[PDB]
Amino acid sequence: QVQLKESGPGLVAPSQSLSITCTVSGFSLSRYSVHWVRQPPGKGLEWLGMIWGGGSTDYNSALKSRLSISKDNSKSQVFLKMNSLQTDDTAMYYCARSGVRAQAWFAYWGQGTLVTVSAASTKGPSVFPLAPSSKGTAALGCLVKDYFPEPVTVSWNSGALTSGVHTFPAVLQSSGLYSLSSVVTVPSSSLGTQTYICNVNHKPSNTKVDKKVEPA
Amino acid sequence: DIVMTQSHKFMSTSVGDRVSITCKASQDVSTAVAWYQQKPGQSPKLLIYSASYRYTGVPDRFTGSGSGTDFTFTISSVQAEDLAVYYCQQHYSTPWTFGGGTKLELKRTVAAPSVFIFPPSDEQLKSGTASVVCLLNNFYPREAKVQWKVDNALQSGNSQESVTEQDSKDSTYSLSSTLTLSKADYEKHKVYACEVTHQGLSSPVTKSFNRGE
Repeated sequence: QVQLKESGPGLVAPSQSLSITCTVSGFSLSRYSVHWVRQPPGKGLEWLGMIWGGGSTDYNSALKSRLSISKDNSKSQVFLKMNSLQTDDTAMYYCARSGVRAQAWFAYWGQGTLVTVSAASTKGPSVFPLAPSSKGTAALGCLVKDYFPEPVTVSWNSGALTSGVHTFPAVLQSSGLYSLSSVVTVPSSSLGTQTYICNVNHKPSNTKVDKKVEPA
Repeated sequence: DIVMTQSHKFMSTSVGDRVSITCKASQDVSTAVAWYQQKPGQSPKLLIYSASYRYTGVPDRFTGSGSGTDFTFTISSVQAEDLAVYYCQQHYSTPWTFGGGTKLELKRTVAAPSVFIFPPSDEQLKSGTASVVCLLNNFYPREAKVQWKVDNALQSGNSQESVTEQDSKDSTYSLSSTLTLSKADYEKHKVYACEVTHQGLSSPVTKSFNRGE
């Protein structure tokens, strides 16, 4: 199956460069174009550039030659390089494969990688339990606090538990660090018996934390 | 460059309704227009290309029409899982450009929240800070007022909240509010209450705990 996956740095300091790897599978890069498109948080989409099956590139002029793209067909990797990053370059970056009928529409996308342009330091999360009340549907969760930059992900019981999960948008606190909660409602009856573990990943800091959540 | 304009950032509809979203190009782009669906937390998904062709695997309820400058994407019977931001894009000439998106939002019947309050963990208290969290779970409409009280006194300025997108099955929102205090302040007070006002509640609901009890 056609798949693309980006790997990016999380944080870039202002004026420095961004490198993102798009690893693909399911198709040959010698035969399809791959494009880069980005989306600032909460905003719309901006096409950045493409590299043709054959190696040629074309770039959006708005990027003022700061952006280049290269690839390694043999290892199924496409690489975005953009110099001189500033605030407007904070965004989720996607690589995408275009259709063949080439059509510049984008039939397959990677999950994207968020790049935050900031002079601050990466900081991993503390993960605290939201323990289900002893006082029948019960709620429990994990509070994921004090990390930077975004994002984190949270799954429960390694993905086994998905139903009734709600992971909220993070909020940036005055300290410049983010805080997020993830909760789930479950039957009271499972609490003595069911084990509930929130699995937290913060890729910018290469940090993973599991947290067993229990009645106190 | 060509500008693609969607006239509305938001479109209200209800499950089973037909809804149409318009996108207008600033230059004649023949039929070279694609439409994407971007669900919360996911990348855009291609639905339509060359104005009216469905992509492989795309449900029949999604169609597109138009040619020249005026394009329309239509969902003939809105499903609950169709909550998303829809974007048009021209694939007529470089640079490829997208419309600014239209978020569909689903009207449904009133649902009161189920409210839960959580004390800070003793783990966190070691750290010098206390976060108290109140969860409003699966309610509709969006509008809700969460008031924190600590020993019966109304708080202000020391909470933040966030709200999920409409749920893909039941169309509800959920909301988290977090009250943040220093450990010494948290230890000095006794009663922590989250008071919730919502159209679905005949009067406000309060969930509370007593520190240490």
